[PDB]
Amino acid sequence: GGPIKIIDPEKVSKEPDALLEGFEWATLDLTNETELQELWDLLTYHYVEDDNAMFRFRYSQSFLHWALMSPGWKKEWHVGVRATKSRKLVASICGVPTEINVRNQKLKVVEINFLCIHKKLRSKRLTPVLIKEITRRCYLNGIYQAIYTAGVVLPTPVSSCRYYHRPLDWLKLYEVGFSPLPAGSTKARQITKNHLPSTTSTPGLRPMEPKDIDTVHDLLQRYLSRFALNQAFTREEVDHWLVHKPETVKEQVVWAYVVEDPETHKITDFFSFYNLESTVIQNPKHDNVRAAYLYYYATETAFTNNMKALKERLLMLMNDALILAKKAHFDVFNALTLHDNPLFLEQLKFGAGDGQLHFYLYNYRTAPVPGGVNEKNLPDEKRMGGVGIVML
Ligand SMILES: CCCCCCCCCCCCCC(=O)SCCNC(=O)CCNC(=O)[C@H](O)C(C)(C)COP(=O)(O)OP(=O)(O)OC[C@H]1O[C@@H](n2cnc3c(N)ncnc32)[C@H](O)[C@@H]1OP(=O)(O)O
Ligand SMILES: Cc1ncccc1COc1c(Cl)cc(-c2ccnc(N3CCNCC3)c2)cc1Cl
Repeated sequence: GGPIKIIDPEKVSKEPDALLEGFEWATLDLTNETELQELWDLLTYHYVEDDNAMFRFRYSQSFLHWALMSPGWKKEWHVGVRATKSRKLVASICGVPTEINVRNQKLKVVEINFLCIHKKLRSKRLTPVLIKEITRRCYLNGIYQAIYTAGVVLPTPVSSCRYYHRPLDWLKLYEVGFSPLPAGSTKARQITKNHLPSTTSTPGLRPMEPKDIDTVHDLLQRYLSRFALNQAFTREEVDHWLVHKPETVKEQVVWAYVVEDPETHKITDFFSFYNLESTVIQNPKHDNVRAAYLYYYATETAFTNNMKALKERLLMLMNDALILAKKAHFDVFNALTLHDNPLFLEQLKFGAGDGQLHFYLYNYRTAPVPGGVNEKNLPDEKRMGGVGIVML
């Protein structure tokens, strides 16, 4: 396990490659609100859909601000293509820097995201061109490896994880065609199945505060060390990725909650989730699915390696996260089979999803890592330990 090739810094081109006639390269400045608007305009109509063209991801402008201007960010890695005459933004590809651990080798990488071509420009082989240009921009800045996820199979996947969905407002989900009504059942019976308590159960549960950063940083790092592939968080990354700033962010995107032990007052667990809507492409009575996605978490209980005790602790914590998300008006709680999630998905009534996320490394070779599923693509507790990075 190691890099595939060494990039010769002396030979990185200062000029980008040629584009389709009528189009030109443009760095995006997402500090300019009109440019953030442009990116949002493009993703809102042209980003990731299911196969039935029912749903499209609808990242908010707030989410994009948050996802793309994280610690160590560079505008140079926010790449646009525009039409030369009208100036219209027609494609994008983006990165932000982070460090990852790949089987206890630490690597400086770009996370690549928000690859997007306007529907009218599809099937013209612009993707490889986008990919080559961001690669060039990264090489110039001293970064030679990447990580990304996609829902399509490409060469040499590192892992593969299945999406799971816990209805919070079952009837909303049923009405937009997201959740089916099985079959021998009724609306009343699905609502009953999905009922949650009105209050949380874990003692000392409260929202995270800025004062919690150093302890959450420590516990998260220890927790994530238990996975072959994981994100190697810095303290700035804990602040950015976990601690909502209501002063400065009007439309909250991240929620995080800690458990302050009632006896010792040390934080013993935490969990977090983020706000990511999908647009309901063509439905009478609703227009959006308001999803919360489980993000990072950690529990002291993990380090006993009592798998029994770990499941019990995660059942309570995750049910609390469901309750908190319902309380914040989310329709669905979404999670993948990564981390230790196969311990709690099926019992907390998450339904298996159609979507799958495939994980890839650029210019780094490593053995595959388990992604929390077996050969039937069902959660498996003996197939965890592999993926400990959640990309947005
Ligand atoms: C050191 C630093 C390096 C940094 C770079 C690391 C690599 C990063 C790589 C990317 C990380 C992205 C992470 C995310 O953001 S994943 C999300 C991607 N976005 C969407 O799904 C939004 C909706 N779709 C679109 O906007 C377009 O359909 C896209 C742009 C996806 C393809 O446009 P189009 O449909 O018009 O295709 P084409 O004719 O231009 O080109 C076809 C070629 O493109 C290859 N392809 C298709 N889909 C993907 C895909 N998701 N990852 C990598 N490659 C992909 C494809 O196999 C074919 O290759 P080949 O037939 O020649 O083999
Ligand atoms: C509810 C919904 N909203 C928008 C699109 C698709 C769906 C249905 O369930 C999913 C979900 Cl939630 C996600 C995906 C998916 C698959 C592969 N890549 C992605 N993206 C690229 C990586 N970031 C997440 C978006 C999404 C695919 C499906 Cl089928």
